[PDB]
Amino acid sequence: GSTANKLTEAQRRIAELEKELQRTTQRVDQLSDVVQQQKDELQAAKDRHALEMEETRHAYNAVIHRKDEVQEEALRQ
Amino acid sequence: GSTANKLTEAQRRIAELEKELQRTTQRVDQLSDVVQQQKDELQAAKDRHALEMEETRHAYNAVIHRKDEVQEEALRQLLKSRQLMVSAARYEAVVAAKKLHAQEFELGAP
Repeated sequence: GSTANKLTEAQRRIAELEKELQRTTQRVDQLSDVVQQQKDELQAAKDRHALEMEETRHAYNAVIHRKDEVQEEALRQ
Repeated sequence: GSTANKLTEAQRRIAELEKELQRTTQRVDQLSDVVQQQKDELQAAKDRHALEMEETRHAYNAVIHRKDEVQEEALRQLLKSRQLMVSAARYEAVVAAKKLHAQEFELGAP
């Protein structure tokens, strides 16, 4: 085949490869976005659990303190 | 000439693109693997958090309940002890007031 014909075919293949590289690169960035969203969600869940655990511990400690005080006042009286 | 040179240039550009596509398609796969692992991780974490929260609440609650039980029984025993001291003092006061009044009355007999 002629050199010119080969060039036309090479130019077609370039255009085809560019399209496919664009498509695949677009998917990389979409997946990178999912990865970060998942990381944010995992931290958010950990933060929510820690907050619930801490609210519950403060409540327990307050109740123990309160019941000690009441008992103390009962025994002083 | 020019035609041949442009073909050589195009062949190089094809080789560059093919290698970039290979790398990009590998990155997609690496990211796809991360996405699935993070899904599994998220669920595992939610399950651990829920179990930990439930066990923690039950432990606090069992300790609070035992504290109420032990404290209330401490008062109940103290209050029973007081009721006994008082029922005995009250009986000892009738007994002594009766004895005193009988002695005073009797001393006055002929």
